[PDB]
Amino acid sequence: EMEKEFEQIDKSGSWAAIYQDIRHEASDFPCRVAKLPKNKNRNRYRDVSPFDHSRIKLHQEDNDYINASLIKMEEAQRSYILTQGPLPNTCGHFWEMVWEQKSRGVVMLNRVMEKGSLKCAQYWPQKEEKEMIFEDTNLKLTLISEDIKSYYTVRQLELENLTTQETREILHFHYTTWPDFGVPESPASFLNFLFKVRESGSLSPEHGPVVVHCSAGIGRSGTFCLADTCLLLMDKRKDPSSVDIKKVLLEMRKFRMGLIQTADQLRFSYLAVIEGAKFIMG
Repeated sequence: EMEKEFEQIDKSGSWAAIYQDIRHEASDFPCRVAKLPKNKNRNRYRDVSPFDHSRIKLHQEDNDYINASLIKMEEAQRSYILTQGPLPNTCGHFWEMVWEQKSRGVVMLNRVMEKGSLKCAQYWPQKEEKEMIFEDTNLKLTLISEDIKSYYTVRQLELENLTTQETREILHFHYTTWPDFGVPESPASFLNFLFKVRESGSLSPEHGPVVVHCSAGIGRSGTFCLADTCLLLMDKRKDPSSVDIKKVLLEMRKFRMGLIQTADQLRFSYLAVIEGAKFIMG
């Protein structure tokens, strides 16, 4: 069982050891497009790049680059686009991707400012009467409504393709209580947040892949995607106890590097799955 394994690891404080084995086994693929000089300003971190084989391509003849990866979980029947928190100059690209990929939901796992510095650009409008226009990608974004709760905020946004005048409703799920350091004390709120995203249909097949991001779009974002898939798999399989989180994570790392940045995040993922399994079933 998973929970049984969990307790073993704590007993012997092997979290760092286990997490390191995952890192050593993790896939490695080229990221040539990401490294081209013309894309230097499109990357937030020099050590966080999308693999060429699974990168999202913007539908423009000029430069189709954006630091984002498509994570396709064949068995779970679920896909996610993991991306970095957009930059002052890639906000238009960010929404171009949301539009072209036909996404329904945007999942944000960080705050614009953390530990005193900017961890992501203010890419969405904060006031209904102050809409945003991205001239480079000819997109218009309008805050339609907002619902602030204790642990997260859900925003209703309208994205318009000014070229065609077509519009779409985009749901912004913003987890606002992730601690500055470490991980959450309890996976409880994180899990409710996840179910709230599910309940909205943003993760369902009738829509394009949900767009998930934090700062680098690999640590916290990894936690979200890993938890969701594992839980989903425990629902499909005849034998739910066969879901191996370390295996699932390795499968995900074939599509984007460094998903799950610390042993604390790994342990936290186990917690969320184990805890999420008890409510989802018991």
